[PDB]
Amino acid sequence: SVLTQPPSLSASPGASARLPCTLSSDLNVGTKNMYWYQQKPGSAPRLFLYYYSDSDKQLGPGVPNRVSGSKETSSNTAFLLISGLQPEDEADYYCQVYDNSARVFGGGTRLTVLGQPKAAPSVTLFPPSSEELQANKATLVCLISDFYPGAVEVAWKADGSAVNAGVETTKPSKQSNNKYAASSYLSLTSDQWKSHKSYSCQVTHEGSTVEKTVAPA
Amino acid sequence: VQLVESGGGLVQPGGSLRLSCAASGFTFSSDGMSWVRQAPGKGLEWVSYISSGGATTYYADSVKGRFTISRDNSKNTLSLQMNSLRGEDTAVYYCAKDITAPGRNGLDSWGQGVVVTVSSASTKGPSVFPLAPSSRSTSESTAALGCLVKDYFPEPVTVSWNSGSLTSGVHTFPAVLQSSGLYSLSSVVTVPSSSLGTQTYVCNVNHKPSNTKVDKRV
Amino acid sequence: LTMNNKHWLVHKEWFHDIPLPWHAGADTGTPHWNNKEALVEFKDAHAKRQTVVVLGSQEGAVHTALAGALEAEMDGAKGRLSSGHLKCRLKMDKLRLKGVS
Amino acid sequence: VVVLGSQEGAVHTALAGALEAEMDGAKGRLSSGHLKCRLKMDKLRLKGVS
Repeated sequence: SVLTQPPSLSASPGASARLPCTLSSDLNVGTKNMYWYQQKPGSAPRLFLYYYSDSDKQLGPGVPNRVSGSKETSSNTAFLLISGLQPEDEADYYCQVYDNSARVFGGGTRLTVLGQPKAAPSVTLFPPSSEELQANKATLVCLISDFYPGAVEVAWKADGSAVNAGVETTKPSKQSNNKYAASSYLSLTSDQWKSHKSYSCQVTHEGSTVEKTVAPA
Repeated sequence: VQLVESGGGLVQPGGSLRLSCAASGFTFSSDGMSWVRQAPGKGLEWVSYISSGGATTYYADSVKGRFTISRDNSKNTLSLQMNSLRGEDTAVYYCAKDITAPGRNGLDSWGQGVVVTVSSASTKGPSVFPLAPSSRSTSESTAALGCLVKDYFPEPVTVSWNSGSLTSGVHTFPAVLQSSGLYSLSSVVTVPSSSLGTQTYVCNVNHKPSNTKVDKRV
Repeated sequence: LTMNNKHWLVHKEWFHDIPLPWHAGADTGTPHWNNKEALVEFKDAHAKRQTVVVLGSQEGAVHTALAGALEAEMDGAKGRLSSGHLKCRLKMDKLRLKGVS
Repeated sequence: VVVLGSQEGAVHTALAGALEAEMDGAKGRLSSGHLKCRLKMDKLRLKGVS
């Protein structure tokens, strides 16, 4: 049983927001109770919407009429709907289901009520310095600042082959000018660092990728 | 309705913690209850459920055999005793009403949660290294240099630049928490390229919990 | 925690907040119990008399509360827990084979 | 194999909340009301008019 949600979505107020929740073939959306939970930064999750059908539903305490739900059986997907969006609606939203003692949560959608012209991320990639290489280690730092809704994906590369080891990336973080910042770290040894001719930090945001490279030369 | 959690804190792989939830504002003895986790920066994960009377208990397979849920309806207290703690159990633990109705369920109300941290290392100082440009993009002679602060245990690390002389263009970033159990942090400043040969660039790192003051020739 | 030939390993904050009568140390004759109200209740006072009864055994209550705890035993006046996870690192340099000749 | 022990305290805490009452002997005395009565005092005469 897997519930799949997009990591982040973004829209402006007055919009009819649509947040999907695809159910794995394990379940059938038309036969399920749908529980949506809202969580804003610094607060606990709140029961946002119960939905089984248009005739069987109940809004959370203090949740406005603009909130609704729906289902589509062809894609086995449930939807959270927000008529006439507003800044207050900016939060994270999680779908949930019951299945034989198991309460299964989706990955969670981070909804961004758009407040800003979607900003271009500014990236910089640093190589290992000298003093640390003589300590037999080599750590590459990739730093991302001043970007639009706090959701980026970073992929590390080396000589064309994607690496998936020694990688740790910070979560996005709001800073001074209400924009977001993050940082990804690639930890290797000195011989690992020299083994490859070229490394690259590959950050994607809203389907457009920025990529910076660094070389031991 | 108020759900107040407690009994958590810093633990080390192995061992046991016991989380407790005091309930008020509603008839506690009539509702099912469940614990739900949220790791730092991650989503929600159901832990275990207990019925109103306590006859039926449920556990996620990621916790089966290690956790056990208890109830005390006369005192309005919910318990979750966790044994053989692993690093996977590092999360915020929420106490929530897991209601049962005629064909309707849900986590009606949530508590503010309590932090549980599983970690192996004890206390550790950082090692500071520079981050020179070595490339010159010359977009209005704007060159960016910094310093990385690697592998320190307690999160408080204060970073200055040129002993407070450098304030314009300073950017200190939030830290990572590595699988080694330690934190790493970086700080970068953007500087005119006309100063590469004139202005001496210096980063000032202070790690108070371990009494380290490291100033590196960035 | 030793109940009656049943033994457990118990956390301190939960043990301090057990709502039952208690006395701190060992005995030297007539220990002084506190919060004796925990196992005795008065009911339905009528103008010259109030009935008072004991609550009964709290065996099942605490045994249910201890569900999932680390268990243990005691005998010989010092025997104790059944738990493992012993990380060892051992060297066999001085360990020779017998009968190679 | 072992016995669990007395469940007196378990049930006594479980019955906390309902309406209950005692007996002695062999006659169940309950404590609850709602007795809707209708009475006629037609032949209820006095004692002291004279």
